[PDB]
Amino acid sequence: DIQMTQSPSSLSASVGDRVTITCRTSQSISSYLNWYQQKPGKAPKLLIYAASSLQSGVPSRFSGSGSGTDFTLTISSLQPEDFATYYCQQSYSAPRTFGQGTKVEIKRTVAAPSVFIFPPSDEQLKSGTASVVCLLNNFYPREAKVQWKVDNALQSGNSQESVTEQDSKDSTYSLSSTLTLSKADYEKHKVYACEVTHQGLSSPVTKSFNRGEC
Amino acid sequence: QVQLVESGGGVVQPGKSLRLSCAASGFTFSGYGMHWVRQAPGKGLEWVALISYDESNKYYADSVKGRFTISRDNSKNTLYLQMNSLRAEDTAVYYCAKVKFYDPTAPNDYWGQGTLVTVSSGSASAPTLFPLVSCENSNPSSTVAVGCLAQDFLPDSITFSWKYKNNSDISSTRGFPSVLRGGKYAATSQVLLPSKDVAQGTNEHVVCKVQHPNGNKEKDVPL
Repeated sequence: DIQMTQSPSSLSASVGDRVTITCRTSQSISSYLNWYQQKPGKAPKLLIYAASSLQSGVPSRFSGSGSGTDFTLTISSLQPEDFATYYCQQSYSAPRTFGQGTKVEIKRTVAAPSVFIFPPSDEQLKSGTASVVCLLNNFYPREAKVQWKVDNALQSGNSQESVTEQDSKDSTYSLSSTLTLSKADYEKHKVYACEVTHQGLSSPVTKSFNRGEC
Repeated sequence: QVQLVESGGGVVQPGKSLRLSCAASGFTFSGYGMHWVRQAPGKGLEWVALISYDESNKYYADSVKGRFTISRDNSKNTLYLQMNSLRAEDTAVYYCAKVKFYDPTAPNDYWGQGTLVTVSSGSASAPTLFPLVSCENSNPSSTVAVGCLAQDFLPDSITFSWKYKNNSDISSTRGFPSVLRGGKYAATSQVLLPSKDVAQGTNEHVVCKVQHPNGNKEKDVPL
């Protein structure tokens, strides 16, 4: 299987910027590398085949190059529609392999997340489960680290995150982390803390509540 | 124009089987080879299989070899993918792709919309809504945040909708992707209401609504 390694995983850029995504293969695929663009909820589109041939209709600002093991895609000058995810594919051998993708997001100014903590509804508690929810709003960059501390004890394995797509209006993201415990485990703990550390916070902000104070 | 339309996707338990169809049109279906490429929820593209225009050559990805089976009906201009022994791992959107020209290395120039194939041991169900109210309310902010927690639903096809007590749409809504909580999915929604005195007053609550194939449900979220 020809392993495809794509770099970078994500890149922040503004319209007008020249972008360069790289794709490397574990073995020579001699110029038979294809580049696809994919937007959220839509199917992939063919941009470049045979490492450098442009597909019919693809804008000239797109170009590829490389051979054997190292290939790169260059977008001479990002346009608003070029922000998408890009994949490289090796059609040299079967099975055809794809790169993990490179998300090209809109460069924005740093934004601190508005953190919020919500305790489980009584209705939910009565039914056996407890979902403590922590929502982080309008932050940037995407790199935000939420940590659950039940009675100042680190939680791991019972929390689930979900990051939105880059907001169309402000280029910010929002995250929601959910700590799920059984009603019984919940009741044997008082302080539920959501420690948020983000690149736009001098110090980790923690939002919490004591079971039963609300 | 060249149109490819997949169908046959659905919710199914492990061990079970499913059969996808990809109706081609706008091009000489019989003259090209076709491929099936899947994309797991929130992950990359993964090549599943290919079949030559003359049906002679058919290759599959190692993970599906023996379980899936590709075929085509050049007369009906339809490509098929028989999926047997479905495992949870196969949950993904399946796309059928046409190749650009008669060459083994030809790029997939035209892709279909895709069909969601959700393989879970849980049963398809409509979500169980629960209201999310900020502990002691969001007083130190110009916007009180109330939320809605939709859980234990399957497949992952839910659409949140919010309406004020006076039954009109709420603009300030945040929708978050669904997380897989053991076979079933769970998703959250959030509404930011101006705390500046209009935090409540008359509107004792808001209404959270969710769309789902197995049943649309709603709940009242207290302000």
